[PDB]
Amino acid sequence: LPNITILATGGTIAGGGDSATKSNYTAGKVGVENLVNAVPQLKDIANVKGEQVVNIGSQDMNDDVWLTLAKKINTDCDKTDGFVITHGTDTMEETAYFLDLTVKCDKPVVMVGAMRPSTSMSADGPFNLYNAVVTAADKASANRGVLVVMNDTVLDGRDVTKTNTTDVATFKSVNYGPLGYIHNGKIDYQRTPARKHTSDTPFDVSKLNELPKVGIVYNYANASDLPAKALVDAGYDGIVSAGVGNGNLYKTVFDTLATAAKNGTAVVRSSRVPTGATTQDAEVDDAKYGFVASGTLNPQKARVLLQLALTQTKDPQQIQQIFNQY
Amino acid sequence: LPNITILATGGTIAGGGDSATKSNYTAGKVGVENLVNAVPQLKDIANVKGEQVVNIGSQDMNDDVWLTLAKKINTDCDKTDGFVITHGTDTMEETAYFLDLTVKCDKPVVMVGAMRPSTSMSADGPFNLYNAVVTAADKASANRGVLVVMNDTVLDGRDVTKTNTTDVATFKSVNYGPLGYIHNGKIDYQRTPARKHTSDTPFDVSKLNELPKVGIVYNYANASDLPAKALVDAGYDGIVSAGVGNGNLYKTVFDTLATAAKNGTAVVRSSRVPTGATTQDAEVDDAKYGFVASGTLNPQKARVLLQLALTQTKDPQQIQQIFNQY
Amino acid sequence: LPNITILATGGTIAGGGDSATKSNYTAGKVGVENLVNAVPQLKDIANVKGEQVVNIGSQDMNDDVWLTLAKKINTDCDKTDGFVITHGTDTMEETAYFLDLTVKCDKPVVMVGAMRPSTSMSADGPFNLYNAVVTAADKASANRGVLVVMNDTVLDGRDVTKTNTTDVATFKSVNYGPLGYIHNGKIDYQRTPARKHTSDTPFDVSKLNELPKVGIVYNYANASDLPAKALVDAGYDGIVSAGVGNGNLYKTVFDTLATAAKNGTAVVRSSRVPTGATTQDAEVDDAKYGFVASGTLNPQKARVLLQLALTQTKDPQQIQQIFNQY
Amino acid sequence: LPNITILATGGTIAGGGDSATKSNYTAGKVGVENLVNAVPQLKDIANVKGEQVVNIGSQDMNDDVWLTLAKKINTDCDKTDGFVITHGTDTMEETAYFLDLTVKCDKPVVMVGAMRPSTSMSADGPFNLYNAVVTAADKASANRGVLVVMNDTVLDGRDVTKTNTTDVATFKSVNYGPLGYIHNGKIDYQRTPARKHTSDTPFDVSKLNELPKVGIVYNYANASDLPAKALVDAGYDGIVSAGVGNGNLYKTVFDTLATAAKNGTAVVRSSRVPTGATTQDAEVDDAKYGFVASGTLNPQKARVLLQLALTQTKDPQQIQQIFNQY
Ligand SMILES: N[C@@H](CC(=O)O)C(=O)O
Ligand SMILES: N[C@@H](CC(=O)O)C(=O)O
Ligand SMILES: N[C@@H](CC(=O)O)C(=O)O
Ligand SMILES: N[C@@H](CC(=O)O)C(=O)O
Repeated sequence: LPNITILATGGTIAGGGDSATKSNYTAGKVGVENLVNAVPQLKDIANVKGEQVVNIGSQDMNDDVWLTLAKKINTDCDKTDGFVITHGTDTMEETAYFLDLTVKCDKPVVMVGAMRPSTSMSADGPFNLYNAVVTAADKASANRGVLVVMNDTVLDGRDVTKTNTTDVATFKSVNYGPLGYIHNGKIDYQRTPARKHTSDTPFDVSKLNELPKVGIVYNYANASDLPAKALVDAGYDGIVSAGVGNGNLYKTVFDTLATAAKNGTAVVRSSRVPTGATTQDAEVDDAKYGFVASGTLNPQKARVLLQLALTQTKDPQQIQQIFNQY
Repeated sequence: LPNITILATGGTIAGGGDSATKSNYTAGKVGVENLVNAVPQLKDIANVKGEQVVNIGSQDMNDDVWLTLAKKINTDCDKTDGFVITHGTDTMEETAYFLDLTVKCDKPVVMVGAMRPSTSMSADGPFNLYNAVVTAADKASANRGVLVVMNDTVLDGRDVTKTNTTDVATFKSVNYGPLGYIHNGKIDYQRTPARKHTSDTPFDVSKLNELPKVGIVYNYANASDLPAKALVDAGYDGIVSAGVGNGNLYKTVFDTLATAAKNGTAVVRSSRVPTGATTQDAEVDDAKYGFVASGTLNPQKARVLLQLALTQTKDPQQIQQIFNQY
Repeated sequence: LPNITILATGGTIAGGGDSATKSNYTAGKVGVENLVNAVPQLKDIANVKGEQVVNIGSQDMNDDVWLTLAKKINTDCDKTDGFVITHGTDTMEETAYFLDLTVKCDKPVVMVGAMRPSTSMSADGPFNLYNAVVTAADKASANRGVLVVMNDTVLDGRDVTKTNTTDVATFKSVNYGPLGYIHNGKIDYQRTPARKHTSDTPFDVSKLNELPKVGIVYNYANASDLPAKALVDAGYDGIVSAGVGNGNLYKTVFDTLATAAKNGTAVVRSSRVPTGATTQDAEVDDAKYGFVASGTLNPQKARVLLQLALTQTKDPQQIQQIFNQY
Repeated sequence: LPNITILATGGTIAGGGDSATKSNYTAGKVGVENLVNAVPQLKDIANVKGEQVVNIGSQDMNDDVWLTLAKKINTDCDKTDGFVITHGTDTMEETAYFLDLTVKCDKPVVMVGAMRPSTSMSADGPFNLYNAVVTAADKASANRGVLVVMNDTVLDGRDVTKTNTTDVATFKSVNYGPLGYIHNGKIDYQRTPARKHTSDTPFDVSKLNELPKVGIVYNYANASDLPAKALVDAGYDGIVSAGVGNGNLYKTVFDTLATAAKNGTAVVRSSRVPTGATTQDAEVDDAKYGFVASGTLNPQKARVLLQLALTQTKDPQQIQQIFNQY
């Protein structure tokens, strides 16, 4: 049977809450061995090893956990046939993309979480973790980058995003769609990501103890320049704009960032809008102000790639090329 | 024929850009008479009156325009059989909700914009404005609150949100769905909003020259408390959290706002997640910290209702009741 | 606590496999009392009683079970505070709509099923049933017609359809959306159906032992007229076209359905297309030929209405009327 | 500039009404040269030439046009840099897939249609055709099989289907998603189909004047076995079940299709359900009875594959093989 490492970093997948019929619970309170023995059917398909990395709620997720994650995956590559990370759903789309860029293992890394806590009636997490292990054990799952397996679906880490607050089917690759579906412990893969991933990137976090500070401002009607101004005062290496429509800013947030761009801050335009590209050659001359268009990458996902781009260069056009490649 | 007032505040619906096959253009550069005479078929269904309110891009939209808007609609109620506001698509979901709460006209107010500029090949705006006028002229459209009519669909202002950056079909009511569809200049309405709207609210902007400052922070991995802290320094009456999953915050953004709640700032939890409620009785004890759960209202939409709630009260539980009613 | 009767018909909610990990199962081999006792949390929210009506896979559902279900609900109406129907998912949309039109009872009738068998890991049916009892218990569910509760979502019988073959979230209201969502045993209803339903209809099945024969024919490239033909020859009372696009016919089906319609068969043009209305005033002169446009009714839903419409009149214009009203 | 041939078949792209405001029209009454000349921006991006193949409404599309189209494309393959097929929207999914399997040509074949007639206000077809010439001109479109370009979106012939009766955005890839999006004449391709296509298939239509007869039968509550029966009796070569749920049959259709399948008719179980696979290993012993599971192929797509599969073998296991591969 395939040697699958489970890496455990928390999430509702490992959270409980008194009544099976109450929505009240705590993230990251259950250990990796409980999870594993809660799904005895893993024994039949994998030689699972549990390792607890942290035990937090992914709302609390951070760079440290990311760096600890890439490292341990990269370091433990050749002692196992695939990895599975149990993770909170709230920021799984970020970690998954982070790992997607920083992991150099060709072998299946798969993230998985659960929208209902383990004490819930009809809890999602057992079958989630089952199918995630299945995915991790499929030969075909190799060389497709970091995966999220949720609700019977294999999603790529680049596009996977959380579309609903509570639905078990919340995870969806909302622009290019999923890679394959899971029936009966078998996957028919029909799609594979075309953007460069895992081993095909230059990113290398091996020797890194922290990441270039990057923050996110939201644009709305009458948007305040105060969030933006704050981040530059504090010397942020990067601001990602959560812009309106095709990545537009408010007048004040525009000027602040237009300045910031001329004074060394990288600025990437993305969109609060849930699907679709932030394009160049629309209403904002990106070359003129030195901005970068985030493409299909929503804000938080743009934040991930900004940080890792920043650890190569500070130049608007080198970054844009990285948004067009990765 | 029905006396329909068009109110013009800008948008791509009134923007152009050299080549019909280039995506480069300027918002708010075309006047209301050009728009009207660009769609001669309005003459057959309405007695249209054009009035230019401003001529901006809705990325630049603000409170002044909102207040000018409600007022003129409320004031001109009884000189016309319905209104239509031409608006940029970027923040139409906000204005539409604003108007939804502040307008006291039972008569059809309908917003409309276009995702392709008027010089574009196969431009959306003609037919958009046609069908919006149709909507404004339908008796059935009365008493359903402020409407967005886009891509052959009548959407309520509360739920209407912009789901795509570029698609002409971007506007969708992503939790409770549309109210009716438009075929052949006729609408079959099947749905009407159940939340209190227009005349059934207490909001009254008649005598108001400004609105309680409210801002939006975004939560992500390793979120900075700097945006939040900034807004409280400056004495904001309200912060809306763009939280992860079911409205969760990062540890730092949590504490800052937990403080802010104890020191007079209203704090409303919403979600960056595009569909679904921010619920109470989930992972965050709202009563304990004095927070308010934004419900199906995304951040920007929560911002609208926070501002207008703030002009009644500063108390967490009176506000929550307004999020549950409106 | 309310009194809630469960009319169990079968399906996968009541199906079984030899495995929680394999997908191979048999529908409706489990009694009603088993379903009730595997969800003892029902006790906190209602006084439940389960009666077995049939125990079939809903792929085999037929006119007799519907006549049984309906009158049984109308008859036993004031012995209970609410009804929950366990039912297979395959034809549930069809039953829901049928009870939607035939149920003269003024109490919540809620349909529920499962996509995973009860033996299956993370089986959806314990919590489905719970949520369906909640919906059927909530006083606010009255006056919304026959209802379907799947994946934390309350759906109207008219729009509800199965959008996916395997996914737990298959059931959606693809045109007008859901009536309400369910969190922590509570429903935030924001919507009600506008087409008249339940007691508002003239359809009285209480003396019928038998429904007009209505069959359905698929259109597609190079369509055979053999099925149309074979239904006319058995003197079916009505035929529904699952047409292409907006109710369009393949030329030999058009000939057969047109002749048949002059000779007294009713024929409805519906569409194989999964969302959107089959409208009038496109490419087919419905009035010329005696055809009825289905509207948003898909073929099998439109068969439900058409059957019930044939019990009132055999007149094309009058069936249009019903098709515009119910 | 590339050389792009346009094989025009008709549809609404080439349809006309008496009005830009009314919805009443006739499909395919406009010549190819008209289409080309109403979009003179084609000049900047290609050397276009339009040949008229037929001028039908695609609701009337049939096996002969497909045989014509296919060989004409294979024959005229190296006279051009690319092909664009104008075509009605109703059966376009069916043609696309057919050319997907039959086109041995190694150049972009792109299908395009319109949902609004050319006379209509904000008609979608000028820009559709433009975008289809872009797609057919882009060198990056090679090696992705026969393609469909609608609403700024490049879709693979296999997954693409018409999800809505009237909306300009009807065409989606409902299972695996789009191949690429189109902005400002440019395509960000992030995906390619994995099922083998075009030259990768053993289907050679180049000497066929005639395709195996394959019909389609709908399942629904109380289904008539009359259509199945009537197709067996005309010695159809194959039958597709538009089943309920995951390929399920109504009992009398099951009997008829099972007997027919032992007697040499091939029968595929597809599904009326608009998304998701008709899988094996659920409720039907496909192997026992000689049935083939369609997978993600919907009935009409599955008829395309089944027809072409009948030209290779009459053997159930071997048609499964094709159904797992193409
Ligand atoms: N707050 C949780 C949500 C979940 O896991 O369901 C998290 O850690 O993301
Ligand atoms: N930036 C534009 C976008 C549009 O109208 O299409 C606006 O004013 O919202
Ligand atoms: N064949 C089953 C499917 C299910 O219930 O999940 C039925 O319709 O009974
Ligand atoms: N009946 C038309 C529909 C369209 O093209 O929009 C066709 O399929 O030809």
